[PDB]
Amino acid sequence: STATLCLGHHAVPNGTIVKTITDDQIEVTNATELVQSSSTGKICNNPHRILDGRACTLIDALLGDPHCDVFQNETWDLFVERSNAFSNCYPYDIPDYASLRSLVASSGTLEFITEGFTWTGVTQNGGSSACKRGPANGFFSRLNWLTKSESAYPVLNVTMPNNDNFDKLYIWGVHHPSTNQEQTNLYVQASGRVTVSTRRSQQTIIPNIGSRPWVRGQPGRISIYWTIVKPGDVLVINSNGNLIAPRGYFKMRTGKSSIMRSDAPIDTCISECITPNGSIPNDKPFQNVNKITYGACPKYVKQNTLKLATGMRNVPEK
Amino acid sequence: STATLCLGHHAVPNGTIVKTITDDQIEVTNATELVQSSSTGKICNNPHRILDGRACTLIDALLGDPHCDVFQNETWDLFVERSNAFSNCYPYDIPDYASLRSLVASSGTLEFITEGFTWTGVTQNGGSSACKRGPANGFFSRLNWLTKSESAYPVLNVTMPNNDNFDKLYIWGVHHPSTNQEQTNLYVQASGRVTVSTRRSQQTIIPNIGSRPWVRGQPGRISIYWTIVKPGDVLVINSNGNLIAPRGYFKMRTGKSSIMRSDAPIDTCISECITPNGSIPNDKPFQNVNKITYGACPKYVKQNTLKLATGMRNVPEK
Amino acid sequence: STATLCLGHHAVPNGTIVKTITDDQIEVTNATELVQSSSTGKICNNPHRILDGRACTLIDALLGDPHCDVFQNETWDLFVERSNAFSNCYPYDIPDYASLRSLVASSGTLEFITEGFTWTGVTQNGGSSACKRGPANGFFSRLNWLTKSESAYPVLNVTMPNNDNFDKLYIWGVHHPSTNQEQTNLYVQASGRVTVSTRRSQQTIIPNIGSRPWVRGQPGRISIYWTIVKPGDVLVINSNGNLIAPRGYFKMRTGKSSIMRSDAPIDTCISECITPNGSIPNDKPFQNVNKITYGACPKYVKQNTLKLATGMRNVPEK
Amino acid sequence: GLFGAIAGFIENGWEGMIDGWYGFRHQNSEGTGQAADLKSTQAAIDQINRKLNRVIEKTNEKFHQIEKEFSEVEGRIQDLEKYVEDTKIDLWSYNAELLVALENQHTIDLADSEMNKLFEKTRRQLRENAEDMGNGCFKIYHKCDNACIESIRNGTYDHDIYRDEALNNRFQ
Amino acid sequence: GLFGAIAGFIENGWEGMIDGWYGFRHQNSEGTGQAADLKSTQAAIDQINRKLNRVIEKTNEKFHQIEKEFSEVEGRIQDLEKYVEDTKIDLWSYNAELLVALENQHTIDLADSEMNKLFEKTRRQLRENAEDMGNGCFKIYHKCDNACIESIRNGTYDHDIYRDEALNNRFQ
Amino acid sequence: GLFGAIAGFIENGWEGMIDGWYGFRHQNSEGTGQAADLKSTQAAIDQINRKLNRVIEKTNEKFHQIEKEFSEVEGRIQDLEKYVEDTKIDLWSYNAELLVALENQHTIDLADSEMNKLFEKTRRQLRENAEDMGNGCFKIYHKCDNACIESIRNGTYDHDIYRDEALNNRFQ
Ligand SMILES: CC(=O)N[C@@H]1[C@@H](O)[C@H](O)[C@@H](CO)O[C@@H]1O
Ligand SMILES: CC(=O)N[C@@H]1[C@@H](O)[C@H](O)[C@@H](CO)O[C@@H]1O
Ligand SMILES: CC(=O)N[C@@H]1[C@@H](O)[C@H](O)[C@@H](CO)O[C@@H]1O
Ligand SMILES: CC(=O)N[C@@H]1[C@@H](O)[C@H](O)[C@@H](CO)O[C@@H]1O
Ligand SMILES: CC(=O)N[C@@H]1[C@@H](O)[C@H](O)[C@@H](CO)O[C@@H]1O
Ligand SMILES: CC(=O)N[C@@H]1[C@@H](O)[C@H](O)[C@@H](CO)O[C@@H]1O
Ligand SMILES: CC(=O)N[C@@H]1[C@@H](O)[C@H](O)[C@@H](CO)O[C@@H]1O
Ligand SMILES: CC(=O)N[C@@H]1[C@@H](O)[C@H](O)[C@@H](CO)O[C@@H]1O
Ligand SMILES: CC(=O)N[C@@H]1[C@@H](O)[C@H](O)[C@@H](CO)O[C@@H]1O
Ligand SMILES: CC(=O)N[C@@H]1[C@@H](O)[C@H](O)[C@@H](CO)O[C@@H]1O
Ligand SMILES: CC(=O)N[C@@H]1[C@@H](O)[C@H](O)[C@@H](CO)O[C@@H]1O
Ligand SMILES: CC(=O)N[C@@H]1[C@@H](O)[C@H](O)[C@@H](CO)O[C@@H]1O
Ligand SMILES: CC(=O)N[C@@H]1[C@@H](O)[C@H](O)[C@@H](CO)O[C@H]1O
Ligand SMILES: CC(=O)N[C@@H]1[C@@H](O)[C@H](O)[C@@H](CO)O[C@H]1O
Ligand SMILES: CC(=O)N[C@@H]1[C@@H](O)[C@H](O)[C@@H](CO)O[C@H]1O
Ligand SMILES: CC(=O)N[C@@H]1[C@@H](O)[C@H](O)[C@@H](CO)O[C@H]1O
Ligand SMILES: CC(=O)N[C@@H]1[C@@H](O)[C@H](O)[C@@H](CO)O[C@H]1O
Ligand SMILES: CC(=O)N[C@@H]1[C@@H](O)[C@H](O)[C@@H](CO)O[C@H]1O
Ligand SMILES: CC(=O)N[C@@H]1[C@@H](O)[C@H](O)[C@@H](CO)O[C@H]1O
Ligand SMILES: OC[C@H]1O[C@@H](O)[C@@H](O)[C@@H](O)[C@@H]1O
Ligand SMILES: OC[C@H]1O[C@@H](O)[C@@H](O)[C@@H](O)[C@@H]1O
Ligand SMILES: OC[C@H]1O[C@H](O)[C@@H](O)[C@@H](O)[C@@H]1O
Repeated sequence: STATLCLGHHAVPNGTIVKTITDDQIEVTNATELVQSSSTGKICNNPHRILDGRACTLIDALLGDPHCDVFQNETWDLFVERSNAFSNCYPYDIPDYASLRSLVASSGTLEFITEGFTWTGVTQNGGSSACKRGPANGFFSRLNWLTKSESAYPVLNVTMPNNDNFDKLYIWGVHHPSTNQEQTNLYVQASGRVTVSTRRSQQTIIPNIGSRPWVRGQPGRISIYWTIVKPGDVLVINSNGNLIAPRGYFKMRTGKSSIMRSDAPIDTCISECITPNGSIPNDKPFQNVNKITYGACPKYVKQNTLKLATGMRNVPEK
Repeated sequence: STATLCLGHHAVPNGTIVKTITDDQIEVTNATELVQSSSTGKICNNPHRILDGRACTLIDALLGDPHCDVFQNETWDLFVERSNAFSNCYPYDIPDYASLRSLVASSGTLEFITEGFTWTGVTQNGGSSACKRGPANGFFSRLNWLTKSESAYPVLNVTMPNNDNFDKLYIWGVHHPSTNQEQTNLYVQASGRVTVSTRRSQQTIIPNIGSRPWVRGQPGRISIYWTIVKPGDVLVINSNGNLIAPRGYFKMRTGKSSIMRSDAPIDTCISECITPNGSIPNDKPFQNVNKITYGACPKYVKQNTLKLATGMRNVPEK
Repeated sequence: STATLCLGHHAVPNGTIVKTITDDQIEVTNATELVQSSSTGKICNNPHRILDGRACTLIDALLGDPHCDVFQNETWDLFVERSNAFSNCYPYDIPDYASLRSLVASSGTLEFITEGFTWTGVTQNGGSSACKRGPANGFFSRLNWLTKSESAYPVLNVTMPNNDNFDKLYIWGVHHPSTNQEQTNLYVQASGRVTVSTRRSQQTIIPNIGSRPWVRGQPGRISIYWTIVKPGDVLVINSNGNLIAPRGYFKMRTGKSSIMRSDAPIDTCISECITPNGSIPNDKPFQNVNKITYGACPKYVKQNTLKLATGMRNVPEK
Repeated sequence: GLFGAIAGFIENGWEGMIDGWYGFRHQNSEGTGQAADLKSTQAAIDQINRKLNRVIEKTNEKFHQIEKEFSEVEGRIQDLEKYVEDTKIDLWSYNAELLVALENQHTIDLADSEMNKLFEKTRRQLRENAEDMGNGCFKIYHKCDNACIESIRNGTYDHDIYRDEALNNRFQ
Repeated sequence: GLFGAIAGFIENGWEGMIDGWYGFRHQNSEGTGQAADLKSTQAAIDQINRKLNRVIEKTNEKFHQIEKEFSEVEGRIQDLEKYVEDTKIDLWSYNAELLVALENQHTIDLADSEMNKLFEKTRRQLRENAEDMGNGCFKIYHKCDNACIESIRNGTYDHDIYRDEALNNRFQ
Repeated sequence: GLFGAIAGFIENGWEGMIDGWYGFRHQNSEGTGQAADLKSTQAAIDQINRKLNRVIEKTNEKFHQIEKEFSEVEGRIQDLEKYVEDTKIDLWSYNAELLVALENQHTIDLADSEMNKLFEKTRRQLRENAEDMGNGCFKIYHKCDNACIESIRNGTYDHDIYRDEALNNRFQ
């Protein structure tokens, strides 16, 4: 007459190992993976405007090194430097290289407006062998090498107002001759001087002669500096020698633009998140590809795998 | 014959919504708030000693710009720099201005102690039409503009020992003429040199001549530096031109003094936690007014609202 | 007739108070500490190769201060500087001292490889009474003080290629005369210069004459600089005065080496964790010893104690 | 709630209950009545207040720190300063989000438990004199006037005095 | 598990139940059957789904940041850039580990809890007509055919109708 | 405790028990006894032990880092070196504090659960032979000597053997 009713849960053959507070190893019936641990080997050309630096460094593209003149006025949500880019122009040094690269990469543009700088008493557009724009001599497309004119180097002094409503990025630099004969010979004065100032800032440099390892045959070097001039402020360049004058300025903007060191080929797809290792899907809280990422991404975690249990404990039958 | 006892629980008319490990929305009978989101708008005047920089920046008060004389030796828990401060003295420039603003700010005092330096062979207390102190030409109160005397400028060399038990912060500087003529005229030597040292350190700065943009009519510029002398050490200033000598020192102290940039009015009340948007209540764990804080403040977080269920789950009633 | 069965749990005489989510104080039958708060007061001699600087600063050692030659080429897992160490060689000053000390400490070795000098035209091995080496006037072991020779200081210019397979760490310096008479008298030129470059960098330093407070009787000083030459690159030293030349180079390796300032005595035991307080046990998850730590250790935390309950709730009995 | 009392085997709530979080509602020869259980209610409030306090009375001070807004573009150093403060914020915004999540989930289960605890306490008191009707109500198989109900609510109910009258009803 | 039903007083699960997480198996006069409880299985699912969603639907965008790999030795400033990124990584890894540990424990306990509600839901229906055999089975002390078993499964069963029969078989 | 057993319906613990966590205490014809339940005790201990190991055997290595003490004022750069370190410690000190809190709060409930699993395990065994007195004690309605009791404790108790004898005492 009795009847028998038994309640029961389900169960499965292959369960999932999960950790819990009271168990670094237990077996449930189901879970998902939270640690995105794979890549696709490539960078999606979208949605982020990508720019392959190819053989050029953001810097060189900025200065105007011949083989990068293709990059002029480029924009980029993400500039991508490659391990094989090279510089093919006059030997240069940039104290605080890091910071220039960073503030340019972040502005994410290279619009360059040329201004009418007047250099009276000096010769312009000088060139060098180490910087062959074509088979003939040249220089950085954005810089003006200035040399003596009719046996003399004036106390250069030019003003250039910033009457616009945005900031201007002027980058210039000074020349460090290999020997005294080369100094006197190029600028006449046995000792040069460059002063670039505004109402807010002032940086003055003093060339320094000496011989340095040959690079594209040049023992001497050009040190590179930058100056930002705010709206309403004015730029004043004062120099009686060794000045590598400005030709204009770079428009500065504020955005989500940046740069990344990578060799991943750039393909055509959609990936909000980008890593040096290429694109990776943003559906998992965590990821184990590269601490280095760009865009909507999953926090990087030492752990290469974490399983979120999503089903009851799995208690099999025998 | 029989009775009926029924256990139950309360239920309110309008519960509050809260998130749980399995609900970003469920309804309880009550919740408190863990995120302070509003500010009185003003900075309460006293659990902390607040000093209003009015028209002066901590630096200009430190150097002694004429209209910042009211701040001579002021002390503070939190210095408030107003966005509309301005400089009305000689054109200057401080390399690493930020670090100097920071160490003075943390010192929390402008106690200036005048010592008896010995400037033999030069004229003292030079002044400028750019730092008018009254109808006349003044200069920074804590600085001494030395120029040539009776057709000469000695190889100035002075010594000031630290026979105290506390540290002395010396603030001196050097002058950058606008032309060679100004150089030889004020200092005679066609090239200046300033070397301020201790047994612990040295910093020798060389003036750089050239035209900078007119600021209150002045083309030149004064470059400012600083030196910390420890008890048992002595200061030694050696310069044969262009030295903007010290008049003593500022006693350095350690505390919880700091500085903040805000335009909020200061009022009379009692508030431990100050922010650029005004004081706020530290009775909550998280705040959303601003990441900038002074005092016993609530940890800042992005979300603007987080409800802590302080009541059971509300289940309507029919 | 009948019987009575009761179920229960234990309790103890003296339990342990514990904090939960609904009590900052609640007794449990037992717990275990998670905050290592005590130290032996001595640093175990290993498994970490420890090196006691004794009275030498990792910099003084590197430079070769007489009483620190004992460390010539030592190696270390953890260099330990003492509060009583001192310097007794010529007065020096290193711009970005912190940085040098750092990069060396992490290299964990003083491997010095003397190289071929080429100082043709100058008097070598300059020495000072402020740096006695026995009865004689010595100087840092790794540095070569160059002066004039037969009334004249050549326009020194040497080259040193990096043909090995590891980065070389050269450290040189430039001397600052106390007076002009000293300048001319030592380097003949009235204005010295030192430039040490590579195909990758270039740093040119200019001497600065002036009087500084005596140090072991000397008013002059040596500013010290370093350069890292990369494999395939080459070093070049161009100077016509005031150069304190390099004798060779240090081999730079990468590992787990580092430095710590402690007066803790180095005893003979085995401890994985080292702190300025001596070694400590790493069996717990957190420590309140020191935030400064070397090796495998627990995370510093502000709390001096956190009891992790390991038993149920202790309930007395009236 | 892991115990399934509130918003479970117990259909609704009582907006009628003003003096407590949990209570009794009977119906006997004398009519109906209602009353909150002070020992139960206080039990959960005390627990929730403690929990709340663990989270409110605590804040630490910080005075001099690092700048957080800048006027000019600097570069490397300024990048780091902003990354650090941002990192701090993201982490802290995280704990804040989890805390409440955890706290609230536990808070509703706690409230559910304490309801269930009150039922068991009551079922155990009536012993063989009533039966669980499954909806949070007990059917007391014996006359139980206002007094008798009261004795149950203040836990002085003597199951013996009625076991026979009830045993009859229940098993007849 | 906190309610000790799953992997508890219910020796083990059924691999043959492919239509839900919870359900019934019976053996009455007309043979043996097996139905699943949708109400139950669903409730657990919905709960574990929402828990999941909270955890996966969230990511933060981070464009220009600080560098993290270096081609040359620098010292002070670089050591700092590293410590910052290394400290950051370690904090999240801790957040990530603790997250799943906590989430999982609560997942497993939530399933156990559900299982048990269905058992206690069932128990209260059967009243004085059945007994808890201890293996998760209810021994219905009266004749309960497939029409009867079903009435129980989605709570339409009426204890009164079979009480007298049951009591008779129980207390004999 | 969410399960209201320990510090709940079970008045208090037993200082007299020194060989285990949970156990029984009887008072049969032959006097009174006491014996700790190994199975249940071990379950508790094992779980909280793992819990423990998950927290103790883990610490990572860090060597060359950043200076954390300074002998002279520097400014911007240093301010950052402190602020970074300070923010790290505050975050960690927070993780620790919340970890014990959660953990403990759980260890306390886990134990209160395990107890309740034992109470329930027994109740079930005794079927209709006993009655929950409400204090964690069952009143067995039939002569139960030491051999009888023993059987319960190691779960081989044959509820039938005494059902009649028991049913009669219960309902008379
Ligand atoms: C697709 C899905 O979400 N199911 C998961 C599977 O992905 C996972 O690999 C396994 C163990 O981790 O558990 C479940 O079967
Ligand atoms: C190199 C080149 O094509 N010049 C253009 C310039 O004519 C134009 O005015 C500017 C506007 O931003 O963009 C580019 O710089
Ligand atoms: C590494 C380096 O700069 N070497 C150059 C060499 O190339 C050149 O031929 C010579 C000029 O006479 O000067 C140096 O030796
Ligand atoms: C995720 C992956 O494929 N691993 C590599 C790692 O080995 C390498 O060191 C790094 C360099 O950028 O890139 C990736 O992180
Ligand atoms: C704990 C809290 O702040 N919440 C409030 C409490 O202050 C107040 O006493 C209660 C009135 O019943 O409503 C809420 O629970
Ligand atoms: C910005 C600037 O310095 N311009 C000044 C101008 O103000 C001044 O009237 C003139 C003096 O002769 O020199 C420069 O032109
Ligand atoms: C191991 C190594 O780097 N070689 C040098 C060795 O040439 C030299 O004689 C000694 C100096 O005292 O230091 C190191 O041993
Ligand atoms: C050569 C000379 O006259 N210089 C002195 C020098 O002796 C001394 O070290 C210093 C401190 O008194 O003052 C001057 O520099
Ligand atoms: C655990 C202990 O003894 N604390 C000391 C602290 O008092 C001392 O000032 C510090 C020095 O750096 O070392 C340790 O932290
Ligand atoms: C502590 C308490 O309230 N006890 C009362 C008791 O005084 C009263 O006689 C009985 C009948 O109403 O109810 C409760 O048992
Ligand atoms: C009492 C004692 O010697 N402890 C000191 C403490 O005073 C100081 O604030 C700290 C500095 O970080 O070092 C030690 O902990
Ligand atoms: C293995 C075990 O403990 N079983 C014993 C059984 O041997 C014994 O006959 C009975 C009487 O005390 O008690 C338990 O059932
Ligand atoms: C001596 C001299 O010529 N200086 C001028 C000066 O008037 C002006 O401040 C500046 C800006 O135009 O230009 C300089 O050349
Ligand atoms: C005590 C001190 O050092 N403070 C000086 C004080 O000596 C001087 O008499 C006073 C005059 O205003 O100005 C303060 O700056
Ligand atoms: C005295 C000493 O220890 N130093 C010698 C040194 O004489 C020799 O020229 C050098 C070359 O590497 O190697 C060391 O053995
Ligand atoms: C012109 C001169 O004499 N200086 C040479 C220079 O050409 C070369 O860069 C260097 C490298 O060996 O050697 C210098 O002595
Ligand atoms: C401040 C200092 O160092 N003074 C010394 C002093 O010992 C000595 O009396 C004097 C004689 O020239 O030389 C100075 O350099
Ligand atoms: C003295 C005591 O009873 N405390 C014990 C301790 O011996 C054991 O090693 C530790 C590990 O969890 O936990 C407690 O149970
Ligand atoms: C409400 C409901 O649908 N439950 C069904 C009922 O309608 C049906 O009459 C009976 C016969 O199978 O079985 C129950 O389970
Ligand atoms: O490449 C090495 C370099 O050696 C030099 O001596 C000259 O011959 C240069 O023209 C040549 O480029
Ligand atoms: O204020 C600007 C300044 O600029 C010049 O043109 C001078 O003539 C001054 O007279 C005049 O005031
Ligand atoms: O420290 C005192 C010091 O003062 C001067 O430099 C000279 O008089 C030295 O001979 C003497 O040793």
